[PDB]
Amino acid sequence: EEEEERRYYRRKRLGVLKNVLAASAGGMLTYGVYLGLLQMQLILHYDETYREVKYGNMGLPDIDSKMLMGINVTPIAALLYTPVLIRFFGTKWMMFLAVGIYALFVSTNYWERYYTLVPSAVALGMAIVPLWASMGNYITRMAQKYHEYSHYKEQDGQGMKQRPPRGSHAPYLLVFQAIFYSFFHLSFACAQLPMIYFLNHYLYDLNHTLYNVQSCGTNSHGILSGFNKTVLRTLPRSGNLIVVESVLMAVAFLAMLLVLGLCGAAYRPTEEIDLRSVGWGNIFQLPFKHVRDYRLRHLVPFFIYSGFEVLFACTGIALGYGVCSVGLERLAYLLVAYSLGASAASLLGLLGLWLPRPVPLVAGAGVHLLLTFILFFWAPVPRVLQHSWILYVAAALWGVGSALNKTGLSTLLGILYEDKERQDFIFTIYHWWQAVAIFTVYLGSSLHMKAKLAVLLVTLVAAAVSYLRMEQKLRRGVAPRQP
Amino acid sequence: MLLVLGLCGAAYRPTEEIDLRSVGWGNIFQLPFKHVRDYRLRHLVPFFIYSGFEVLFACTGIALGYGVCSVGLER
Amino acid sequence: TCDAVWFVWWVNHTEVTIPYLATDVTCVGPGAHKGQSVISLDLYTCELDLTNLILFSLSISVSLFLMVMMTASHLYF
Ligand SMILES: *[C@@H]1O[C@H](CO)[C@@H](O[C@@H]2O[C@H](CO)[C@@H](O)[C@H](O)[C@H]2NC(C)=O)[C@H](O)[C@H]1NC(C)=O
Ligand SMILES: *[C@@H]1O[C@H](CO)[C@@H](O)[C@H](O)[C@H]1NC(C)=O
Repeated sequence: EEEEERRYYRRKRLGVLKNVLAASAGGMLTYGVYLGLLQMQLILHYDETYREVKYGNMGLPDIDSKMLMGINVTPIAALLYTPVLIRFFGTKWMMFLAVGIYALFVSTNYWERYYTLVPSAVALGMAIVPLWASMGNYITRMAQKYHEYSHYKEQDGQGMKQRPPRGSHAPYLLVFQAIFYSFFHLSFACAQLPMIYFLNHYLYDLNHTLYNVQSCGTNSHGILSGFNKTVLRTLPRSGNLIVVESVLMAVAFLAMLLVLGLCGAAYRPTEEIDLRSVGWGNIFQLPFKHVRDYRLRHLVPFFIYSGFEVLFACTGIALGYGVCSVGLERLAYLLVAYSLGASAASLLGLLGLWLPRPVPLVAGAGVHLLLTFILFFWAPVPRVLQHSWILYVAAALWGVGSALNKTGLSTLLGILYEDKERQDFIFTIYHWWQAVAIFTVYLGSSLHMKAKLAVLLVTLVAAAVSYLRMEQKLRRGVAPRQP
Repeated sequence: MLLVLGLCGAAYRPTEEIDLRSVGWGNIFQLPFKHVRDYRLRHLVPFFIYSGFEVLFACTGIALGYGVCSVGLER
Repeated sequence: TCDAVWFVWWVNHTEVTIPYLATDVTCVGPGAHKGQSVISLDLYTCELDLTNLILFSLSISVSLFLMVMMTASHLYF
């Protein structure tokens, strides 16, 4: 009897595929609801009318600043407690804890007070890094399990009992990472649905809210230097706000429940008791001992640039250039165009599989670089509605570059390290450095310009990637050993 | 600065220098990070934090917090 | 402002002779609500009977309960 094992392995492969799909869907849904709520709060809490009639003597800007601080600073302390937490709960349970903390943060925006928003922001900043760490580790582990299942089904006795792939799981990991990043980028588009369906119809034209903007673009001198005091024409009824927040809470609840139920268990407690053979007095120092690795000293600038570029695409293009010609009427449209461009770039990078590994990466390092040039010389006049497709195509190309960069980084990190602990540590370091870059951009706000720093960082990243490639081809043969 | 430079001489003994160079540069950067596993540090670190807190509270908290009430910047 | 929301309601449904109710008694603020007449005012800004706190409390309780239940299920296998 051989058809029984065939059907068993096919069902296991289908289960792995649907688990990856459900994990990606839940991650993108919670990221989208979080981004939408954050954008709605940032737009609604920047006006004298709403702040003075709903709260007044409550310190709303102070609350917003404290929330931003607790979100952008706490990841630093989150690094110190993420390895033991991700290895104590598990690879999937960490995602559930993270989406639960995200739902808690979404719920804490109902009453909107200090003692309920500060701890929620602290928890969100504490869980933002372990969320991405567990997500990447789970994606890589499920891709490796898919590959070894397929290779054990097609090769029974030819496949070794230990270490099957030998670096042959790239076509099976890239296909999963492509759809994962496509969903993660469509999350940015889904985040703009509440603003379009409820917030885009309550703000007046740009003739009054974009009046004190004498110069923008290259002469930014800050995130938002010139801007009107109010932005809402009419005040939204509490019924609409409460119903849209209830819809957001319900969709976050659905995302969390689909993450919890449609994932099952892919941990194998044998791996748990094998990991417990290492101890707790060494796991706290393992990521600090992996600093002596040679590839990290050149991949860290790559991660810092990834964080810088994602935070510049989230704010620098929408609030720096897309706000000049058009006001807040077409900001969500610019974001959805960026999201569609990134989703197309996901499949574009998926198509580039026959070529070797470091082909699109440096290619990306050029394309958006060209955009940087366009972001350095060209400066759009704010008080004219002459050209609108230039911002659209710029956002599309920047999203393409960002998505291909992200998928190439993830594929490189998945193919460079294959051990479970190795992948966990690499993803933890990557996400810690991404959070550090986010915090640096947060501190780098209200500055003159951030394009020169961007081009310097991307040049250093291209140089470091070329150096790492040319030294890996010459067979350096260096790797740390900390079992 | 001149009395520190001149009235000190030299108490290094280059033999100790060449003995310290036998350790290397790729390990001295991690030695203080490896001494975290020491048992006495995990209990002496709060002592140091309190020392810093109390010296900065004596520099500012008593002069600019209590000594400024009754008398101004005269005393 | 909404600080005395029922005041904004009191001018809407009450039969008391108040002349010049739509052109003379105006609003000094705040911001976009300057020059507004008191009779043409309707402010749903302030939350009504405290159901927002009930909903928030229920949501955080459901979230923490699901978290605790799933952690206990993972601990108990
Ligand atoms: C924000 O926009 C409002 C208009 O929407 C500006 O108010 C105008 O101010 C000028 C300057 O004196 C007056 O001549 C206009 O009559 C005002 N318009 C009104 C009252 O509708 C306001 O100055 C802007 N503020 C900032 C900081 O840009
Ligand atoms: C309102 O904005 C439009 C945008 O094209 C402009 O054409 C029009 O002149 C503006 N109206 C003013 C400034 O009164």
